[PDB]
Amino acid sequence: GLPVMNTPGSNQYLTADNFQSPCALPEFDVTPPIDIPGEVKNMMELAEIDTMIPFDLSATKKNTMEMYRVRLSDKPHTDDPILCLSLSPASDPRLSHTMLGEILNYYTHWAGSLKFTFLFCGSMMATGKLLVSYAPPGADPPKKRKEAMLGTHVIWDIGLQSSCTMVVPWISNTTYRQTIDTEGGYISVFYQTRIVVPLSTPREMDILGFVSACNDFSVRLLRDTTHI
Amino acid sequence: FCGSMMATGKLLVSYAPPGADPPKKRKEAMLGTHVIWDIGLQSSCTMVVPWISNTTYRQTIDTEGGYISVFYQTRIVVPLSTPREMDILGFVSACNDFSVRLLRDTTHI
Amino acid sequence: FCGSMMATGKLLVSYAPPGADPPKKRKEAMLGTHVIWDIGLQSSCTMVVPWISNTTYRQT
Amino acid sequence: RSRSESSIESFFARGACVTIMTVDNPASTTNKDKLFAVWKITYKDTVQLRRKLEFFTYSRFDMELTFVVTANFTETNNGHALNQVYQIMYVPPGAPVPEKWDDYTWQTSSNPSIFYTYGTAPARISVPYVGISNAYSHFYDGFSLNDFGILAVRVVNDHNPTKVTSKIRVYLKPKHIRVWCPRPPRAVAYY
Amino acid sequence: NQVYQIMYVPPGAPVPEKWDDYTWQTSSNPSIFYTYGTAPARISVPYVGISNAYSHFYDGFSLNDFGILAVRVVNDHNPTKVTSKIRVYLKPKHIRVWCPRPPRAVAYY
Amino acid sequence: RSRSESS
Amino acid sequence: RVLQLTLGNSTITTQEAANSVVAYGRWPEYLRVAACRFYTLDTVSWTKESRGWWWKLPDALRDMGLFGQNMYYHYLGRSGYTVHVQCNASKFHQGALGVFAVPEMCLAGTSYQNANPGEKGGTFTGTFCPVDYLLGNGTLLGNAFVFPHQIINLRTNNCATLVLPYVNSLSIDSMVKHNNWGIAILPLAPLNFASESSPEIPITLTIAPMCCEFNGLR
Repeated sequence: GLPVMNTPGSNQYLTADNFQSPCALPEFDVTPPIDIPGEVKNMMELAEIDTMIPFDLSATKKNTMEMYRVRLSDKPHTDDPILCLSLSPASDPRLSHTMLGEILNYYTHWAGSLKFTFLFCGSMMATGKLLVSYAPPGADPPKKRKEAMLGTHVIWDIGLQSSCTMVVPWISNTTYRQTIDTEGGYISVFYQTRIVVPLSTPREMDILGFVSACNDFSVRLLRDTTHI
Repeated sequence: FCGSMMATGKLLVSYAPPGADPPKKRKEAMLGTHVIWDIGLQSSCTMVVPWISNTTYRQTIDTEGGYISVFYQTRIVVPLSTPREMDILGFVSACNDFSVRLLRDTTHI
Repeated sequence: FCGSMMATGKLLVSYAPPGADPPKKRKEAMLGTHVIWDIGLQSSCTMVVPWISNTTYRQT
Repeated sequence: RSRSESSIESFFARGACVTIMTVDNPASTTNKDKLFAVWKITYKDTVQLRRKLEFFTYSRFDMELTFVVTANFTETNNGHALNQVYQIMYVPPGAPVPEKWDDYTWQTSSNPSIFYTYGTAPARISVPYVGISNAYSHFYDGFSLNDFGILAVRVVNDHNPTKVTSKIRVYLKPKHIRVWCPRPPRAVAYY
Repeated sequence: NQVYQIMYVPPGAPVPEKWDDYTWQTSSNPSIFYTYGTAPARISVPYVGISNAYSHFYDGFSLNDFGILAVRVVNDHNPTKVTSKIRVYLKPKHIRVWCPRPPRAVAYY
Repeated sequence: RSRSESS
Repeated sequence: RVLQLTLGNSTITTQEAANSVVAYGRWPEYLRVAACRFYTLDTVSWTKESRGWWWKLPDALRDMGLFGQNMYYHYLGRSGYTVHVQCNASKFHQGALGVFAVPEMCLAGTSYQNANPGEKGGTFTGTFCPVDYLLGNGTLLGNAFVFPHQIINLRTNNCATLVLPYVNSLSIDSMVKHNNWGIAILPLAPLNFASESSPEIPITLTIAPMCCEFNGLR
């Protein structure tokens, strides 16, 4: 017959191998598929979905409905931020649990832009200004409203538009970051003006926060760390 | 019908679809799907069941599928001393649309 | 509606046809003919009854 | 930019062990009903595949099963045994499962069977999509789980003097995957 | 006949700590199942660098990760001890190199 | 419809 | 702009069909009449203390008119829906709701009357009643925004719309045994209001089957 020469790698089973294989049911007429709504062709389609950030992971707030709400109140006008969110989507406990983070935990490398979307859930009457800042990687996060204003920022008007979609850029020395450890930036929200309200309307509102990958986002080198 | 050429009457051949609890009275059966078979005129009655299933295929073991059921519409009339005890036979067959799959031989000793 | 510009809510304006015993619960009324009037948006609701009678004319 | 490795095929089609089926040699000493091993194919045991599939509601996939058999003598005794053969029988859905070592199911024409000779390349088959439904339902909000089949395993040699235990690792690789209707992924908590 | 699991662990992935750790059952980590007394096992790791080139010398502050190779016997309840050595014959393929340098003496090696 | 497996 | 929608012997006053999510981008479709009307459920009162509400589908409409009659007197059926959530409030209330449509919303703290509330729907809790931030199954509610959803944020809008196609592993299935969709309305932000305003605002659901079709009648 055809003289062959069995090479190294013969009779080994590599779990990453991709060969043909004999069908155990070769005469069996498979149930044909139907057009179900919602076919996912890629996992990033699930990371491109605005999911809600848990900001308060304290002992009480966590694992409830309150861990997501950031409460704006009326107290002494301290320059410190309402929230400061580090942009370690995998190595930040807050973004780690989002859908994005759940998909990033399955991978080693990632690259792309994130879009954060804060959402005022207060009154139609209430008015005011927040300042949504973005410190780039390497920078030590802004501690006062002035430091934040001078850098990149968006003066969000609570009175006019009820959301604010700031998009982070892709800044990294490598073509890809890691999902574990080291910076990546900081979103941070300050009061520009203490929130005004009309009559006996409550002076304690809430802002929600969403995150999602952008169309430029990509991951690689699958790494499942799931076990018991 | 394997009775007399003389005998006359009406049977009602009903088909309850799957999920339905079978008809217990002639009225309940008539209101649903049915065929008033005339014993006097035509000696057979070919009712075809349809293919109703949630899946594209049923199982051969366990859960419904319907009920054929035959009632008297009229007690069978006969002429003179002709016997008043007739017989009906019943046949079944797949149709051209029938198909099976996933062979499962359970034959053993 | 002759209430406030601020007030909001929903009424359900039902029409039981002749022969029918009038609806006693909101569900019975909803299932029949009805109009979900929004107190907040439009301040009136003009439902037109039809002409249903066995004779060509009713009595007074 | 490239989103190939985050495609459903790349994310899912990865050889993952799903069970370790242990069978003993038909030794005539005191052997129990451990003479054969049976395992209903189910992803609800391995957390990796399960947690990845429960991202999504429905599904369809061929299922390439590889079988890595590894035996060893049990007793320190001067053990000797000719090369064992293993019958690895796939039982389709809705079919009867073996109860005994010498049940009839091991002679049924329906049930496809591999005859793996020990000390050779790992055995393999490719189960197709065996669903009555047009998609595997991972979550079903109704009243009366999905059947993929069963894998039964035995040693074919019968009157053996020395006991020989053997573990059959089953490396399931879903192939030609499609998934619909994404969902939030479960925590690792209840697994 | 013993079987050997030769698991390649990509960069940035966890390494086995125990014999029955979970890493030997992870879908990520590709694994060879070499049956003793057959042709030598083989794989072809691609370029697994975050950077666009392996840096042999790096004048900066915080070496390059190629991966890990773990090895075990799969058979478990064995009566007699059996030692085994796995020689790893690495052959770089499709090489490119930049920026030549003076070669080191054999002294500090 | 398909009658291959009953061939 | 005030649109006045109509389906047979039924009329609805929508402020505008501006925000109208189509679940998974697919419009309802038949397989390639009268039952398909507006069935408005009994309103639920959203208070400060609310955790959430949930209905199933088609279970919610098992008693409503022809979509109940047919749904029982047939064996197999499919149907898309148009869930319209109206949460009319003043300008001095504040809060947010997340309307989530969930395919195969298998709940967990499980016995047919238990997982089939029907018209009134069930409620969530914060510790039967499934958990609010979990949706019964262990599931962080943030990630719940994967589902076909819409946010009713009272400061900007006070009604959502959800067009739901028929989503099942089968082309057609028994509606009595097996629900397809599950609507869950959960407060993302809590209700709050000025001093002596109406302390519990009403949430109304208007369900409208689309491409309702059944076989075989008994």
